[PDB]
Amino acid sequence: GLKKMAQPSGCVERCVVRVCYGSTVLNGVWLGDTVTCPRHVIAPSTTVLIDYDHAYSTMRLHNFSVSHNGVFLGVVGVTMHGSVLRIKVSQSNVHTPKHVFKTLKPGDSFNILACYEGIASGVFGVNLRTNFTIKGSFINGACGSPGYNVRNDGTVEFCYLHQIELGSGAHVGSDFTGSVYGNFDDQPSLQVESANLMLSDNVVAFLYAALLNGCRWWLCSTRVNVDGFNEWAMANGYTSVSSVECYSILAAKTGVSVEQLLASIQHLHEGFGGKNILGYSSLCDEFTLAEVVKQMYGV
Amino acid sequence: GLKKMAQPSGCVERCVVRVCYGSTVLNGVWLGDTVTCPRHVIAPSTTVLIDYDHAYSTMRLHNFSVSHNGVFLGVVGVTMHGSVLRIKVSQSNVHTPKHVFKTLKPGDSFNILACYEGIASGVFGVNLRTNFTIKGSFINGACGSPGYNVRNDGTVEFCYLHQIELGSGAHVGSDFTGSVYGNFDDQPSLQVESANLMLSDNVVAFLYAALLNGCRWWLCSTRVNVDGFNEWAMANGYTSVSSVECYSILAAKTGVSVEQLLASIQHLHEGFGGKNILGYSSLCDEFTLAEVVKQMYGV
Repeated sequence: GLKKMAQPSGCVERCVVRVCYGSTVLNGVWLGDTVTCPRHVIAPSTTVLIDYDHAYSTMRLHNFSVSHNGVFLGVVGVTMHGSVLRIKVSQSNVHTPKHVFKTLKPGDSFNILACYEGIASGVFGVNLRTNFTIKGSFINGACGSPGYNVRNDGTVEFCYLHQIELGSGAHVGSDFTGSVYGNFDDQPSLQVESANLMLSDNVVAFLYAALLNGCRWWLCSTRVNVDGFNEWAMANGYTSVSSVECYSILAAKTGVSVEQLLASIQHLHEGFGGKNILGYSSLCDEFTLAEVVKQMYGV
Repeated sequence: GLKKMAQPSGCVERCVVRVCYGSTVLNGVWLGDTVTCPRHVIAPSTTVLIDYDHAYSTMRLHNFSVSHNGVFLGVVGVTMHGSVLRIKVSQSNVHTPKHVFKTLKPGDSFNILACYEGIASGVFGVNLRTNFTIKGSFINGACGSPGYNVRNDGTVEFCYLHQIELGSGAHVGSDFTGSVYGNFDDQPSLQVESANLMLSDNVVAFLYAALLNGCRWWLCSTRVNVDGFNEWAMANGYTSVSSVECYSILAAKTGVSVEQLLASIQHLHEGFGGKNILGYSSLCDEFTLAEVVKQMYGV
């Protein structure tokens, strides 16, 4: 059985703080003696385009309020890096987990801790889509909500800070270096993301999951090679498939080659009409290979 | 935007323990000086039916091993209550959150912290279905994984301890008093759950979410009142609708009455052919009213 789940949030909850500048309130991430937050916190209230360079040049440190669970931290310095601020504070977070920073690539799964006024309210797993947006759930004040992964050694990978919701409802964030994923503008605008592709690697992972639940009515007997599929993928709204050698685990447990699943993707590209696969009426690119392996085997 | 989320898990992570008796390992929840865990931990290794009363009478405290984060706790006494043990340990959990114990009813949403060897690995929201089972994702060792809700005042409601997976893959748990949801037996058996009913309260919330996102191709101008809908629901695999006024905030914002959505459910009960509602191709009962209002308005 396949369920989208998040990794536990306790160690990240202990890093979320409330960052306020003037009347503007959002979330920051407190690691060591640095709070990273979206630079939107220093935006003037206006309907015109925001000049962040000018806002930064006119920034006053005393207008900041940074607090963790009601207790205020003293701000020592602030620098701007891309779309984020690094706020130096006089107190290091004693609960800072063993961590790294990691930039996501499309198809990567990670966890969002949705926060408001510095307090986590929900946690959920997401996938970074090919247009570099995620399908999250955020309302006003969620800016700065962190995204993370936890490695097997317990190292927390900090990979996302929520920035904006697009007119389509899709969500845009930055990494901890300040780069906005997909280079969207980190302010109100009419920008429209390009259309998503189906993440073929994940469709392949999903079909392997159905094979392990005895769901194989859709199993094609033919195989297509990667080059053939990738040519078909470009013409039909799918990404290229990365490699065959990753899925040996499920190839050796089914025992179906990925080329058989690639052929099956071509046959199942239109509707199932009207059957289902693991309850889905169309192909699902929600789950990665790592997720499927962890959920069926714990490895 | 609707995303199934879990409430943050950190306060519950600090209560999860590894409980071992002999070779059998599962999870427990340490509150104050008490660990609650499924009684399966004292089950003898055998294929024939387990006599828990006999296993309890032959129990020796020194066969227990209880640890939090690998730190072992001393077992002082044990009592059996239905399908759980209450293990008294020789020190109190300093991180015990303000809490209560609450028995769930069908239709209630709650959060699962999926744990293995006393260590949380995933967190997800679920609904208790009408057949008293949940659709989780668990592999071997998840027994004792806790279910919880966090009230607005921050009180944790402990409501579920994972017990068994039925042959169908459906998941069965107990409350913290030891009563198994749905009266299932807490040992391997051929038992089968009753048919799952569509949770009508959640479907109405879902349709309101669709309307608030501008998806209304499906909206019926017919009205069916609660009594008539509940009759129809008996004949069509749906629960009764519990009330109408609960939705008034959504009824006001959309201009659409609950009775219109009830008629819409009767219209959409077969299928959408082949349109979608918020991406779903059949009626969705995954989201409660409370979830929809919280995720769209913060209330």
